[PDB]
Amino acid sequence: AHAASYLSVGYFNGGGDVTAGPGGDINKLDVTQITHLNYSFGLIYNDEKQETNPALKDPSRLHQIYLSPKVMADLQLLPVLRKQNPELKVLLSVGGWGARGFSGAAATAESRAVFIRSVQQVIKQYHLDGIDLDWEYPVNGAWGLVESQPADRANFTLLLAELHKALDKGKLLTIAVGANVKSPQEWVDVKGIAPYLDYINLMTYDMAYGTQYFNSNLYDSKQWPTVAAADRYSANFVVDNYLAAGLKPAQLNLGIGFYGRVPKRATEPGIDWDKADAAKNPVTQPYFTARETAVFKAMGLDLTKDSYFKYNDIVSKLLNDPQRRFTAHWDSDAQVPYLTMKSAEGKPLFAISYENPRSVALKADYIKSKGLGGAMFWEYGADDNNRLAHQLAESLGI
Ligand SMILES: CC(=O)N[C@@H]1[C@@H](O)[C@H](O)[C@@H](CO)O[C@H]1O
Repeated sequence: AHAASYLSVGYFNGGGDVTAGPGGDINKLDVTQITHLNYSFGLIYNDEKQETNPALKDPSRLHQIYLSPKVMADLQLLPVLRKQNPELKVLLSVGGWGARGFSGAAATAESRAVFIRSVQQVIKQYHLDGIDLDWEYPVNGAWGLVESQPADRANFTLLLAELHKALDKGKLLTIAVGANVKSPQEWVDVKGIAPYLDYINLMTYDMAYGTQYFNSNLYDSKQWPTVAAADRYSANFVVDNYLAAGLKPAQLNLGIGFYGRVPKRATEPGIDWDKADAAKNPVTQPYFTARETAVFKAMGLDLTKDSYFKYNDIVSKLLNDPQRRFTAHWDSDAQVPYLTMKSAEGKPLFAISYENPRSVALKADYIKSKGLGGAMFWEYGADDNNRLAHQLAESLGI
């Protein structure tokens, strides 16, 4: 008798991000194409000894949220964005890759209460519709990138319960969660936290690591297979792993990457840790030479440091490379595009996978058939004239 109604939740890197670099121009976003904007990022004042941002080390503000000058300035624009789209909801996302402070903020009644008061204060001062927590990651700490402890799982749940209690009726509380199968298994009590959250944003991307070629494939590739089992990921695999853990699909948004990654397999040996003497018997080897790495370096991507390539830069620099060095392809099983570059020997070398309008629309179709609540994407500043967001809006009937 009636139609479904899907979210499209766009993260926007306004303040700067560890992996994605300096913040974008908020004025370039077409906010009519999204249901929700997660302005990223608020950071957390913290006492982690390895924190290298001196502002966050201010002990008088421990456990509070820090908003940089750009963040403050960008948030002053919300009245203009809301006139542009009076349906739009705007949240602040706190955290992000490499962001410290969650483990300590979560750790005691007193720390949780300071954090929650700071969340309430920020919501009221900037008139936000809610808060998104992007803790990467409870328990695991992204393998030591931020502080962590096993009490993180239970503490997160408590933080979220207390936060849900404190938040005005009508305000949104959401989180982003990782792709890794240990996230729902071990790091985050997804069933326990489900009742406190309006929706959950699945980071179904950043898969182009270890022995895997694709960054955000929907299903596994067969033409370009991942070799080590522990690296074998797809957006669908991740979704299924969260579903097995007891979440209802309508509470989930499928995260979509408006970017690509050069897989680490191109430049670093791929280790299968289930093998005998794993570090000396890599199961994949690097297929880029100085010739391929120099091309990326010349484009401002230093592959010894980062593999991140914005969609708009994929378009302008790779697809539209004047020297025609990159050839576009479609992986039929993974349901995403990828590029190859020609080796000196004449062989296609897998350079990068990403998302284009076709693949975004296929992920939308998957959202509709799997019965997910919507899409989320990282991140709006990387779109090309708002085309991928527009696609999503069209495909989801936003
Ligand atoms: C190096 C680091 O701090 N973080 C992780 C890595 O350890 C992880 O195993 C991989 C997923 O396969 O994702 C990176 O973004």
